[PDB]
Amino acid sequence: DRVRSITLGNSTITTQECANVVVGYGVWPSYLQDNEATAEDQPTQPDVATCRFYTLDSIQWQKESDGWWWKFPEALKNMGLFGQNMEYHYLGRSGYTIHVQCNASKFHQGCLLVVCVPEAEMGCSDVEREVVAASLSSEDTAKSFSRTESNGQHTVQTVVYNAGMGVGVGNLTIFPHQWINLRTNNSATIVMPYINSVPMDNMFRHYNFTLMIIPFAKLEYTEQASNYVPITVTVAPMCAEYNGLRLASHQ
Amino acid sequence: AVARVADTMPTGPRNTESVPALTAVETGHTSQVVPGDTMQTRHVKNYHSRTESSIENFLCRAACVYIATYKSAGGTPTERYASWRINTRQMVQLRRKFELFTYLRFDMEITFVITSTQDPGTQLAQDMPVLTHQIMYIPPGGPVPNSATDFAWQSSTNPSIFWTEGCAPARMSVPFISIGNAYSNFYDGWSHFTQEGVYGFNSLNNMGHIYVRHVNEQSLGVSTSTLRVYFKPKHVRAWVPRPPRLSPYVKSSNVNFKPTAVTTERKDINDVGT
Amino acid sequence: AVARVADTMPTGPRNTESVPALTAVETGHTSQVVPGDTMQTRHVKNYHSRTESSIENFLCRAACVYIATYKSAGGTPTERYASWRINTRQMVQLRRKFELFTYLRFDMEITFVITSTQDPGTQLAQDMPVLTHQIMYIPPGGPVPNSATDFAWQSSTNPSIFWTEGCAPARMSVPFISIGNAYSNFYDGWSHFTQEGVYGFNSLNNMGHIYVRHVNEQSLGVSTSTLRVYFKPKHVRAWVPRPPRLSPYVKSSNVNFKPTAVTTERKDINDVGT
Amino acid sequence: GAQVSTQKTGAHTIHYTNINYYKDAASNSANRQDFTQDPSKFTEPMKDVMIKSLPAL
Amino acid sequence: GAQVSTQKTGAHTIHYTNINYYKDAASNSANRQDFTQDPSKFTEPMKDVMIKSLPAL
Amino acid sequence: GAQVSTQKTGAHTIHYTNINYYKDAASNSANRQDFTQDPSKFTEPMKDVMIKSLPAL
Amino acid sequence: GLPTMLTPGSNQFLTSDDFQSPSAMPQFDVTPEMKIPGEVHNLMEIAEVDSVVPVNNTKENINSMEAYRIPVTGGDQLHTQVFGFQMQPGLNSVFKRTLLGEILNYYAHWSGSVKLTFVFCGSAMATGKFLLAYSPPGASPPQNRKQAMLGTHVIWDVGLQSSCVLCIPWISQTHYRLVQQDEYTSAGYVTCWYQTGLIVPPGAPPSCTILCFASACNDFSVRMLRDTPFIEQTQLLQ
Amino acid sequence: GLPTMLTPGSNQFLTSDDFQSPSAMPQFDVTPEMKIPGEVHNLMEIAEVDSVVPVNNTKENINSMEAYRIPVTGGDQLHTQVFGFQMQPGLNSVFKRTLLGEILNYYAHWSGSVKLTFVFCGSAMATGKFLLAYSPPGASPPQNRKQAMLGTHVIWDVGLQSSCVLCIPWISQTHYRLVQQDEYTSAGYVTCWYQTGLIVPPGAPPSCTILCFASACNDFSVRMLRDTPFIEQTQLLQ
Amino acid sequence: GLPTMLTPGSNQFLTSDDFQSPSAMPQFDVTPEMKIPGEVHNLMEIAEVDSVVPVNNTKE
Ligand SMILES: CCCCCCCCCCCCC/C=C/[C@H](O)[C@H](N)CO
Ligand SMILES: CCCCCCCCCCCCC/C=C/[C@H](O)[C@H](N)CO
Repeated sequence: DRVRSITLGNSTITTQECANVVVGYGVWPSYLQDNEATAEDQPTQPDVATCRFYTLDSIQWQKESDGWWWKFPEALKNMGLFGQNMEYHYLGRSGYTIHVQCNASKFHQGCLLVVCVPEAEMGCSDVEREVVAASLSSEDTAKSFSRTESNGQHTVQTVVYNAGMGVGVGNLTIFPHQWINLRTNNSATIVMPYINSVPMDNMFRHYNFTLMIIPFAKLEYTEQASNYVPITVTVAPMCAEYNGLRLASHQ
Repeated sequence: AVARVADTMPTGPRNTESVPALTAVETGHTSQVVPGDTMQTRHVKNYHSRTESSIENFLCRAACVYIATYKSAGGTPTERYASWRINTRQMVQLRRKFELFTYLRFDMEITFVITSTQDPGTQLAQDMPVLTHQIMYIPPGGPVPNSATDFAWQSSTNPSIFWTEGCAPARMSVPFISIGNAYSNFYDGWSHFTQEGVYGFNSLNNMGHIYVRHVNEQSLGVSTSTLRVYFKPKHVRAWVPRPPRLSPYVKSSNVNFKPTAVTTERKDINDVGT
Repeated sequence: AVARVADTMPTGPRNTESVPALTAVETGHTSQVVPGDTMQTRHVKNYHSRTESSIENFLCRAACVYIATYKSAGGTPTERYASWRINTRQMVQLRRKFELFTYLRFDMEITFVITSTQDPGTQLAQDMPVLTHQIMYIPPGGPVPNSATDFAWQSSTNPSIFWTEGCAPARMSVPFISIGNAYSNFYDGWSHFTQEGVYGFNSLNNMGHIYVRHVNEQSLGVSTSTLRVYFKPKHVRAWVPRPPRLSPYVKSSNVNFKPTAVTTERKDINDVGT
Repeated sequence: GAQVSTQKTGAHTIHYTNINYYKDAASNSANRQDFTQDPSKFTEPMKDVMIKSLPAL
Repeated sequence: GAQVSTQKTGAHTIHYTNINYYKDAASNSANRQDFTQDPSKFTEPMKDVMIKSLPAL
Repeated sequence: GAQVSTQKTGAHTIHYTNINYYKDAASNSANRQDFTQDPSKFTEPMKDVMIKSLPAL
Repeated sequence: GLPTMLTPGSNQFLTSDDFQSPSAMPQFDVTPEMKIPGEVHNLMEIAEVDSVVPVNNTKENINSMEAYRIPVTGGDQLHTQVFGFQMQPGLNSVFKRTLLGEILNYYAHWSGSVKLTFVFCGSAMATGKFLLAYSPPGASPPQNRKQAMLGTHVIWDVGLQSSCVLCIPWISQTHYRLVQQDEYTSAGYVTCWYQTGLIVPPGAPPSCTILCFASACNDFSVRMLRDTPFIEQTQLLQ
Repeated sequence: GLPTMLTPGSNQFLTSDDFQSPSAMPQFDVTPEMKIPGEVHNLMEIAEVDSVVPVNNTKENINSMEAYRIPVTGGDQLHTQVFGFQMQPGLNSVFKRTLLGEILNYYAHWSGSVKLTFVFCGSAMATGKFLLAYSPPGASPPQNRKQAMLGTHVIWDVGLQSSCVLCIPWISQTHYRLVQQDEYTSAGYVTCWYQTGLIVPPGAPPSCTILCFASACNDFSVRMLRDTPFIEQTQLLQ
Repeated sequence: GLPTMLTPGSNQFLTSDDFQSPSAMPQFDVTPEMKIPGEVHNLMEIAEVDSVVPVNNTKE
């Protein structure tokens, strides 16, 4: 069916033209068991105050646009009380729910690829050098891809067909993905569990997964139609818990 | 049997409302359409299997990971032994096979292939006994030997193997020796909590070093030797498969690249020839 | 017991209408006449057997299939390694034994006999360690090494065997690796559907290559080596037996010949002497 | 100690013997005959089970 | 694992032991003691069974 | 003679075989799987058993 | 002691043997396995995933995003082909760099049936019908829709369901085909032709875009591992 | 570990051993066996097949079809032999290149009884009778039909059934004979003489043709494999 | 005798193997074990003992 509703915390999300819900690699986000845990102290578990939908900034799908990416959970640094527990606790563990919505018309056309890339290590633009943190993820805005080659000395290689990683951009469909076809679809929701090699990790020096939105089939329309087609991203943490409470840093 | 492939059940003509070919990729779903939905097929008993395509049969083949040379000369004591910070990034044929998966957990056999020669110049040997090599593994933080004939070559706790030339290659087994629960091939993050330092997997690689030397002075001439290390991962579990790499590697500590074309060119979009 | 031969049952005189000697070859039939039909025989218990004449006892003997030489010199990097597109047509003694049958399906053991020597000239070695050889099998389509000390000698997926000189010869087993269901020794047909291209069995031979090299530089002199490959087919089933060949072979990819006489001459048709 | 297992043969004396000599589990031979698979996690990673013959949307 | 089979001796302690060490059927030794035969396919490839004592035509 | 013992594996065909070939007890392999301990002789070498929750003095 | 005899093949290093070896660090305590999601048990679970096929790889389109897109247009139509390529999933400019063809280059032999899924990424008011044909390699490639209708073909009506799976059967005389193919183990051609054509209302974009996907069925198999001819190096990476 | 002791014969390469070896490509999946007709289980199923014997191999007849044909003629007759050759099925100019003698040259010893079948390829109105004799090697070869009637002989009446099998018995003092024979293991001679002669009606061809066949019985055996001295080479074939 | 095959890793000296070896002096009579107090079974019985920490290690 095409109508869904996802209620988390004090916030709901209603859609009327939905494809389905892709759920990670099969499993649902849950809490850390006693069989796998290694932190000795008691973990905190804020149910409603942390696990709720946060709406990020809006971008503009232009006719010459090529792609964007957000790195998580760094994109929700100043989003409510989820970002306040990250500063006070040394450890964190959470799953997510990534709702991406872009409605245009019956007369517009286009396509998007919404992947969630775990451990998306990204390559620099000047080889024999290294990126900096200010070039990987902005504070709330989207870092975009470039159609041509990136010339910078400390930026990500933001070419689009190599996906910023050195791999084929068509082969990104292994990861949990949907497609926003403006002919059939309106929104794309992806539920990602906690994917890491360690049971918990500090969510300041480790981007857990990267959300990429890439238009494979570009946007065209007619001059009678609208000329502003925005994309909005709404991400909710799910089953979040923390350890290691100390002073806030930073700040 | 195990683990065979599915058979094609026989099919006749049809006129149905249940069309299986028409689907929707927008849900992020790969279709389960077998050939019996779009054409008439016959009952064949497919006896093929996928034993050669499992994870354990794909990775349990030894590959070279380093090539190290060392002398037996006098002077320049850095050439009298070789060093290796343990990596799986220096030789590309095993680096690309590992980097189809994000995480990996396995045991390993490590085979050392040492092959020597006689160095040229005046005052050659003309009668030499066999050579013997000591291949010491230093876990992270141990005493590093500054040269050959050092106190750190005693190795009361470091595992060392002694090997005379002419016999079978040396081989031992190593368990899953990581700190975490999987060898992270990719690490999207930093080393310091202030988002500064070393971006990438090079901060997670803390496995130790490998040192190899001649335990014999000789006293007449020089003989170089070439240690080649071979890695065979066994008892392998793997998680989160990645796309295979497209651009060629540049560095042994980075995923840095230069942007390459997606495929090789062809003449036309409809180029069924020739 | 198994698999013995038939005994001759005893026979007396006879005067019958049932003549077994008179037959008709026009039906394409080889007669079943034992000696007891044309003469008086005695009861002997024949204890002979045909164990030495089976298919498995006839073909399970190793035969040489190639002789390849390679150097350890400087310059001309094609001589620093050897190549072989895998055939059973280059050495005649195994080619003729296979070509008594049209089809063949078997497993195999492959033994490598490497024998070196010292090349002449000035600046000889006078003290050399043992040599070690890498014998890489490349399945059809893989990366071909352009020379020794190449990236393709890593062999993370190609099976390679390393062998020091002085030990037993290297030996491994290989299953029935064909695409079809039998190694076709003969192929009366073409490669393209327009009846053009390569007529014969050379289009069906897609088994890969074999590359052999020295893994050691030496650094003083040259030492040539001679790889001899040996093939022993085991677990053999064979179909459609052919007449043995008469004219000598010319090419390794053809059944082309020059017309030879059917036998050797003799003096007269009635030449019972001497 | 004699763990008699079956060899690898193609479907149209097939048993072998194996002893563990060393005291460590990492010393063993490779687990070359574990042929499980579950491709539904990447082919069908949905919340609702999708039928082929029924329409998707 | 101990497949005790008989040796080769001529008709006028004859048993041997054999273990399969490796996990592949192509790794085994040769099947040197399979002595079946059926020469009727080439000697008598007829549609009708021909008797020796009865005349052919 | 076949002393079948268990290998070393981590808790989330694990047995090995061992024969003693020589006639001396010093010829054997190492006793690497004897994991007893008694740390009370150095941690609590007291005449009176001390309770944690009860005060010492 | 016991009298043995060393067979040929002793003291050699075969890279793909299954032998036991003494452990370097004995009685080592390994960290416990945690349930990481996404476990790969077989490589055919990756090749069974659809991935976008660069069928428009005519330079200059391989250094852009236009390699993955198929142009379709308006008037009149149907004396033109949509696309066309050989069926060679391991050795082709089209789809050897896809997810199916990357794992195929690690092996020498392949078998089974290949799926091709086609998404129509035009507007929601655009109609259309196409013919998706596959031809066995016995004869010449087709040049029009009269020669392409005789092979295995489906007809795709673009509507509320915007995808159609053309499932290429496994028709050959051998049980396996080579990955690096030749004139012997050729598989044929895959063509696409206009059935009726695009009819758009006024105010709609006249031209659209089709995307191509490729994956394996449940009877796909690979055999005979080898190294890929895809990545190279000259010296050791520092 | 276990104390062993290496016997003589270690680290050698015997070409005809039966040893196990580690597989190069493990867990390989082999194509299933299909029922191909004509399976050879034993090499004696090929040597039991009749094949035409070049008994007329007097040069110049070996570079033509005339080696396989035996001339018989009209008047008067019977003071002439039809043919004659030694019994040496592995080493003879006559029948070492036949189907029986080609497999015999792969072995050193042979035993058993040999068949000789004779087809009369004259006209259907021609009569005739022949004497097909075989002689043990104790004495001189026969020179006429009075010396050739004492050995093993059959009399062949040419009629509606146009073949006769002269079955040479196995008479020797040893259980086996050499293939490359000598004066010790000689087997004797095979001769053919006119019993009555050819009588043809007027209007018929006066001369005819006999063909000779040779195969093995069901008590034939070979032993001691060796290489054939039949094919040679100088260098590797390119 | 018995046909064997030497695997890789033969005639090497791994310092941490567990192999049997023939005794140099056979049938040796060892002195009996007396109950010496303070037996160490594990190295963690030593690390579980408190010891004074030089936290004021500023030279001088
Ligand atoms: C002289 C005795 C030498 C003993 C040999 C042991 C040294 C090797 C130990 C490290 C090997 C463990 C496997 C390492 C794999 C890579 O580090 C991971 N893929 C990266 O995390
Ligand atoms: C360095 C490791 C070398 C591994 C050795 C394996 C290479 C040999 C594989 C091919 C041998 C299979 C048997 C081939 C037989 C002939 O090709 C057929 N009679 C012709 O169809």
